[PDB]
Amino acid sequence: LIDWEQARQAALRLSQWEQAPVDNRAFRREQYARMVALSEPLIADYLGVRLPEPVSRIFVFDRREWLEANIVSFSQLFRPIEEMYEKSSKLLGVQIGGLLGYLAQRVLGQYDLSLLSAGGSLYFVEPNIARVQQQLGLSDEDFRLWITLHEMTHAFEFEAYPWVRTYFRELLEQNFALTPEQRAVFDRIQALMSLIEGYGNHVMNAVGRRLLPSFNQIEQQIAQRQRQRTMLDQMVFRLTGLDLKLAQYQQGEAFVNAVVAARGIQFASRVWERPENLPSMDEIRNPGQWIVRMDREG
Repeated sequence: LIDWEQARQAALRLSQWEQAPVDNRAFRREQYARMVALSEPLIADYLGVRLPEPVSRIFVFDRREWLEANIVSFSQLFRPIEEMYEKSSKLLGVQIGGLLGYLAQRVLGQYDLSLLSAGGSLYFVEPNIARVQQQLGLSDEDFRLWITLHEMTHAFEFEAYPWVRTYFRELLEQNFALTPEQRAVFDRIQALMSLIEGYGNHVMNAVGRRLLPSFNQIEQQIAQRQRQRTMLDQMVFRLTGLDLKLAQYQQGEAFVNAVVAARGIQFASRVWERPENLPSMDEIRNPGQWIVRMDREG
């Protein structure tokens, strides 16, 4: 159905990788290596869980490397559509590859795209990271530590609780089985993505604040880039056949801030015990409902 080699070429060219080579890969690897060595522990302690596999490797990517490493995983997001097609391919490849090449000049790291996030290492696309830092007049050190913290947080959220990816893979299979039925699926995927961001943004405030003097500055400046990441993450879902709609922000963050204010981090950590403990989109809009439901458990 899709010519993936046309797509690959289209992606490589639109990414304009040649114009954004990584400078000083050597000291950047040093920087990230030590920022993760610090990060993992601080996050492990705050969340009371460890990674099944400590982050023992880190990769500093340019746009070309990001593409070479993600194109197969990307195409595979289309398997449900390409099989279902069996039971122009060039022009499709041009469009999908184009969109992917576009993503290559905006992605900053490992967990920017949920469908690609579905262990033992982390990568950073330093070129785009450097361009954002400078366009926002931010601190070299502070922004990259901010990014590392954000990155490690999501690694924990996706890997510290084994059921998360299983449950995420479950939800994907569900959707493809074909209505209030499909909406239930979207509702769940949407609520999971929301909690992952909100809980992740909560850990940022609690661990990143103590270590980033420009923290307030960054959160302010990065605001629009976050709105952007959300739109592109959603775009990837619709492209592959999940015409759902992600939630802005605060929606999932205010949920967590609310309950944490109302009962503490330990209580709020209950959302990580099982898929059933994740709030519905409704509960995210009204945490109270969730707090009550968790109370009735046991």
